[PDB]
Amino acid sequence: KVRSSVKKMCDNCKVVRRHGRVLVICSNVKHKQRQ
Amino acid sequence: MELTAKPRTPKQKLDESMIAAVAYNKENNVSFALDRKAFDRAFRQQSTTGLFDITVEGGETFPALVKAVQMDKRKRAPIHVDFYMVTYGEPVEVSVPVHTTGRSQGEVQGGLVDIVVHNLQIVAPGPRRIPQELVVDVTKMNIGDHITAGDIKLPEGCTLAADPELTVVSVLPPRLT
Amino acid sequence: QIKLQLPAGKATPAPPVGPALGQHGVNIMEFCKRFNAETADKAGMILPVVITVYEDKSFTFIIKTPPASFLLKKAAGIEKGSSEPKRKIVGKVTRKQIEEIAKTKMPDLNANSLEAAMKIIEGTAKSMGIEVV
Amino acid sequence: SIKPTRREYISGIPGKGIAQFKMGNNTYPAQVENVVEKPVQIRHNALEAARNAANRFVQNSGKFRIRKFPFHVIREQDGDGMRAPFGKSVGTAARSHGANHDFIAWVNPDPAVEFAWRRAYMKVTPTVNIDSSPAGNA
RNA sequence: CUCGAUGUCGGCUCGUCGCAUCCUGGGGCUGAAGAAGGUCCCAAGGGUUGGGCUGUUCGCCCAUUAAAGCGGCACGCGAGC
RNA sequence: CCAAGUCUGGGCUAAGUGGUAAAGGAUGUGGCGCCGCGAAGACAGCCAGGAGGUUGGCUUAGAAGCAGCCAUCCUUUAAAG
Repeated sequence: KVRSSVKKMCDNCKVVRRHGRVLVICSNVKHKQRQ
Repeated sequence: MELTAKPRTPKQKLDESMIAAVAYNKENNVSFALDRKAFDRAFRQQSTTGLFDITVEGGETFPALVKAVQMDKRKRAPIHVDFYMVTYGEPVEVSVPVHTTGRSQGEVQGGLVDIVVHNLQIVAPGPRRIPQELVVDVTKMNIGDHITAGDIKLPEGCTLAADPELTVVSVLPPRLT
Repeated sequence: QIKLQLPAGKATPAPPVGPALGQHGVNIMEFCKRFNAETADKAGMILPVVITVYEDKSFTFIIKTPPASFLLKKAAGIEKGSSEPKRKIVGKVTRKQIEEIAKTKMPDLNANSLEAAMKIIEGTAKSMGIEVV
Repeated sequence: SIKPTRREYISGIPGKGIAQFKMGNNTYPAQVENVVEKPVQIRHNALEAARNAANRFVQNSGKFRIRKFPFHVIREQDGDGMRAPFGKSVGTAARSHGANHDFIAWVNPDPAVEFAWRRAYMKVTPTVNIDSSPAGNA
């Protein structure tokens, strides 16, 4: 969502690279981190 | 510890791995030697807070080390130091630190704290005669109290290259007293 | 199969023990009057309990040395607490007294040795406001 | 570096309006602090503020000391339009000379205050440098 | 740049791009069950109404509607009114 | 395209950056120093008990780590939480 400025929720929410892209991931709809 | 050099070459020297640092002593000096790598380690210990020395040609294995210098530059990485020994029984200009502990008085009960514009202590005890680590803390802290020179409490070597009543270390309201 | 914190001499305060035990599988009244059969030997001072319920909807069980922090208060003389430990600290107590109190709690209290026992007293009396002064 | 008309004819002799220096607590060794590298008539206000919010998030022991302070100021729109511009003041600060000793998070072991200041940098404006002092930070 | 001169507001018509998309599809989000909303990412195809009172645009009001978009191009257009 | 080494040497790119931009992010990648250890046989796999006085103070109508303001100690033992 935040497109710009993502940084680790749940004590897990991972750091993944898709299309060089960095989009938050972690066992929660409440983390759908993306930029 | 070691550190060499002394010719006439600061720029390149003042560059790479070797940082300038004069061979200062009462009566004589000698081109800057040392190195930007030793300074590290040792310095890292506690420059003018303890003391050692290095073996350059076994020349003169003496103490006194630094009485000046600076990591100056913006970056915060020193360059161009001062070095002076003391094989004499005159050691004065002696500035060694002094530590407390945490004695609970204003803190672990009043949250209050205390400024220590002091910390150090440039004095002059028994030349080549000082405990690299001297501690003194009669305790006390809180409300509008303060302690400084005057009182203090000096052991052995009776110097005080300093004065009375002045930046000792008081207790102020980290929030309110 | 449930842990509780209830008063002695009492047994059936609608609010506290009505819901809980009542739903977790426990006949509030029976266990209640069963409690009264107990805490009737140490009334006035709170007493914790580990009431368990198997397969029928009944029973009860043990009564374990109450939570220090509070039992210590019953000795000195002070309802609640100042307002914050190590911040409002001003509840000075005494040794011996303390060493003679932990000698009475030893039970559910740490091991069976002075040092230990006494120590925990200095601990609890600390987190609340009871200073070992 | 355009600066003002004088220290007592245009606008010179103030308090600049702000929130003083020291906070946190002592500490003999532990060197915990902050400085910069950027040049900028440090935005007073922005300034004053910032630092403060710093205390807002911590509270007590961590040299919430801070070695800054504006003392001169700009000016602009007031009067005719754009031409012969008189001057109406507003917004003093101080030049953050391309880096230097900012404020200090100074104390034994209390990073619970390092993170703080940290929060203090985040804020600020001109980037900022996160750092330690003689020894580091313990 | 133009005063040996580029005719200026609104309207009319004829439109053409653009996307920060009003309607429209596709999505993930929700304190989303349904249904309907809110949040934000992808997409411009097509499309986005009659009146009123105001020189006006703008705007308020009336009845609709899925919707009744923001803005370009001399705030398009006088050798076309 | 247009004249002139698809020269040789040794690094770095895997985005067409080159072919305009800042604050602000992230085990991208390549080169440098630190703390702990692998036969008290080490981090991420797997077997198991996931310790007791801890169930302290404001607020309690509920802090009793898993509302939040202050504590931050003791332990009988495989250690601590």
